[PDB]
Amino acid sequence: GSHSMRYFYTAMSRPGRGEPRFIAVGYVDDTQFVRFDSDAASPRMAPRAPWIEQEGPEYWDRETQISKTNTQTYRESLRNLRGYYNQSEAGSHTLQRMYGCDVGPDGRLLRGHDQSAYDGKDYIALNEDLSSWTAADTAAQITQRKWEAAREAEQWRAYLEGLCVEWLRRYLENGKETLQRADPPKTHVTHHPISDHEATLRCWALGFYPAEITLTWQRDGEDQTQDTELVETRPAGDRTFQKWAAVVVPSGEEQRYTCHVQHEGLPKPLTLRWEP
Amino acid sequence: MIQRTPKIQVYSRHPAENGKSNFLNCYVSGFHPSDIEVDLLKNGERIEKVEHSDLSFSKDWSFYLLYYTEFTPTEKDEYACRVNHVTLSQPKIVKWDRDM
Amino acid sequence: HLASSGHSY
Ligand code: NA
Repeated sequence: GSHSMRYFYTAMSRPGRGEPRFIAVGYVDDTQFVRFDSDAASPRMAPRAPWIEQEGPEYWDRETQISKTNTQTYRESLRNLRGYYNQSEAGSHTLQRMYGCDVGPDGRLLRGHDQSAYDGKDYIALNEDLSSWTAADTAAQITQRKWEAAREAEQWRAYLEGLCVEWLRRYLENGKETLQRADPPKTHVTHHPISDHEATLRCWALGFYPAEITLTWQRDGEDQTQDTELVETRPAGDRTFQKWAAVVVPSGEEQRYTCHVQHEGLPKPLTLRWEP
Repeated sequence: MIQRTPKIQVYSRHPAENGKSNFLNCYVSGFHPSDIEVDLLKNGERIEKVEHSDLSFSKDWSFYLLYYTEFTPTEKDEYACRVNHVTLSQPKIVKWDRDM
Repeated sequence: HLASSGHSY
């Protein structure tokens, strides 16, 4: 019932190999819907979901202009961060930013987000109050002072409480047939003998949307968290996701094991056993 | 400098049936920095016209990418995914486990 | 809808 809009910016320097690359992608929930790549011959914000294609030229012109400006601003920012950490011109570095808004089933703002990382380490984040910053170190304190002087937090609050939520609700309505449709997993349990002594039970969940899912193995009703191998939820490429959970069981004890599946698309949570 | 080695999963979009058209996926995730080399191999030779998703990243800042191509599995043909990253001394080859 | 382009770091 709740939804999110997020943008993910990646800026990466590559000294000796041109100017830093700037990439930006937008998501609603687990659905990508736009992209921008400064390495393109003619960089533009481009559609990646059918329900955004109906936006007019003024939309695509705005998003392209913002991203082209961001390409330059993030290049300047990467130069600034190199200075803050006394880093040589010779190394490559990464600046990442993720921001956006969460809304409830009624469309009201639950929380806004703006977080940044430098070389994979948290750097600065807008606090949940949308009014103050948390800086990770003395370099990020310099960014904080710049952003306080530019009244950045006030602008984030305005965006996050306003246009972010308004456009997210617009997207949720234009893409309702997919964005507001939870597809349940198709499930099954496989059995892979290892030895005469034990075998693997693997519980599969396929074709589900959104990616949030719980797969657990119980033995005599007790969760086997420590003994369960979970793979990372992975995309099928058709918008849906896949996941499995595996446990190693003593031969002949298989019926003491139950796989439990929780997912928004299911009428009721599932309990599964190996069916030989 | 944080560096994180990629996790690699090789799998099909739909349950694999010989002679039926499908998509072969190689999903790389959890890595940092973002530069990565990924090829899909058919009996050891690099497949052309492989596509990939746009660069994005997880809440822990690690990157993920899906590489994929249309394919038709057979009982002979072997498929794999060849991954190179700054964390890797030599490219990693992960074979498509048709046995699940 | 992107946030407007803001201040450098
Ligand atoms: Na939903």
